[PDB]
Amino acid sequence: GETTDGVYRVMTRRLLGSTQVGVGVMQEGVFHTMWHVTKGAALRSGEGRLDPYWGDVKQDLVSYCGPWKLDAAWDGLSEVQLLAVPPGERAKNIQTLPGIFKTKDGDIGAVALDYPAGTSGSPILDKCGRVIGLYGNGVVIKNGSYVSAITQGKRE
Amino acid sequence: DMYIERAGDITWEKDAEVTGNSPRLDVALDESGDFSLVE
Ligand SMILES: Cn1cc(C(F)(F)F)nc1[C@H]1CCCNC1
Repeated sequence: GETTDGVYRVMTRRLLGSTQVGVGVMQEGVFHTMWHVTKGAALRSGEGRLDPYWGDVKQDLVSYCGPWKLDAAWDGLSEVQLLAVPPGERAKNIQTLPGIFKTKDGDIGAVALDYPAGTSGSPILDKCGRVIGLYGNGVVIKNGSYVSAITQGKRE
Repeated sequence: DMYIERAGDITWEKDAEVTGNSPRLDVALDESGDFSLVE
């Protein structure tokens, strides 16, 4: 099917009508998404099939057709862009200065932007257009607002 | 049975809408991939 680089919606017809369960990034022949979007299930691209290749529930990431390819990192200083792909709506870029998730195992960038659950997997980009992580695994803070980690995998 | 549909190119867009704050939070990540606030 379509193997062109870019951002894609992850759809399903199992529920009422056609429902968007998430989003992903096709790069260097590999499809990258968050684990909670597909639960590791196989995907269809037109008449072709994409099989999972690597996945990890704790990182909440999965790659199809090959190993994880995305290796850019947030520089810790600059604004970034969430290329949000909401259900039933056109892809749109939102610029923001990330906050920080402080963990016992190090610091991670975080974006304080709230979109429907089906937007999970939308890429976060640097000024060179490189994908520095995926949106959709986060927390609800004291205010009640939503903050997503900038989740990035490892390129072997 | 899930399927994928192209939604666009991945590019930085000049003069995009600028919003969102930058909170600094202490968080924990459990074995199930769920983040929680550490207080
Ligand atoms: C963006 N997102 C992802 C998910 C999750 F399903 F947990 F994966 N939930 C949200 C948002 C949806 C709107 C309300 N706040 C949370």
